[PDB]
Amino acid sequence: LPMRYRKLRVFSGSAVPAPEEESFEVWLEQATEIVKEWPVTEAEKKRWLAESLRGPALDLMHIVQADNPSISVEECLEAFKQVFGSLESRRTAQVRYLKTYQEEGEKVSAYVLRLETLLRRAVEKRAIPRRIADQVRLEQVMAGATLNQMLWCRLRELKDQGPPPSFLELMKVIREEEEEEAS
Amino acid sequence: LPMRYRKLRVFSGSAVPAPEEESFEVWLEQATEIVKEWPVTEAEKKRWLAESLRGPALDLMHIVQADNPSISVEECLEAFKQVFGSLESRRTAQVRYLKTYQEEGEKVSAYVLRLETLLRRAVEKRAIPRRIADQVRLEQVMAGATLNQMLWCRLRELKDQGPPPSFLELMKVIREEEEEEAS
Repeated sequence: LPMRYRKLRVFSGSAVPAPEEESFEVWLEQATEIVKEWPVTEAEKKRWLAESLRGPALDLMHIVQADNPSISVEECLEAFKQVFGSLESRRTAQVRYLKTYQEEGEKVSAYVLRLETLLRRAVEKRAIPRRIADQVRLEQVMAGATLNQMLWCRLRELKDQGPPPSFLELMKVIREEEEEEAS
Repeated sequence: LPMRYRKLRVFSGSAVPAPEEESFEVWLEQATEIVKEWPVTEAEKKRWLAESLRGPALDLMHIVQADNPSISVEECLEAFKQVFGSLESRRTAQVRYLKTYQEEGEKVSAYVLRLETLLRRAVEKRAIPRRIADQVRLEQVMAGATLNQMLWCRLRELKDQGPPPSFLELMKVIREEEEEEAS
């Protein structure tokens, strides 16, 4: 049998959130689900929507409704996106990707996962053409990582051995090299 | 009457040249002229070509000829390009442009000229699409320059007033703002 009901994800909109809160992009997934999918009455949608909000973000929702009583939940979410959503230039998406380097004590397979989230944003905002993202991924790994020289021998084969690797192919080759023998 | 004959441009190939020498890209203009245009005999071409070389660069020319006596001047310049020419990735052209900021005591019209040489290299090497170079120029000037706020008011009109400006249009608007009144 399906286990315990799952708690709502949550969001404050604060300049420094609590470590249990989500990104706006993820709270907006839960909110889009509640709006589009749930078989529920409007005031019960609105009480489930309201129950997820904290911080400053809870405080906007009342102001917007009082000034327009005809507001649907589909319209109220459009006001919520303007105040708490995100604005970022093409140049900022591009510069924020290319500046990313491996940290102290971070593993190479941890770095290559962290770096892949930034490459998707830069391809959405048309900063990088989708035609060349697999070449741009390999060039940035060899630029930013602290590769051991047996790993260096393999990545230099992938650079030359036909087309550039996919994400899961590159991630496999890295994992085979990360393992150490005990003493 | 046309004035005194003009001295040959010159090139050493050294890791630090004398301040009178040119870039390889400019010595190669003079060499391409001598090869393609001058109405001269081969050994006299080769003595004019040789007379322009110094440093290490003078020393290669003999080695290459001894190993292949059939070598034309058109073929000998192809060997010269391999040893002294330039190699640069797409990613290095892009990163070397976007990192460029105004210096201590440099004027804004001096900065916008210095920055335009780097934008041409990045469009040759296909790092930046030629379709968008006029937008990319204005975004980098507002990022890198130390604009006074009356200049800031005008560049923010150009950003919104239809298409982005050309090089000489932007250079005119900057020059009108740089001038000061005496006391």
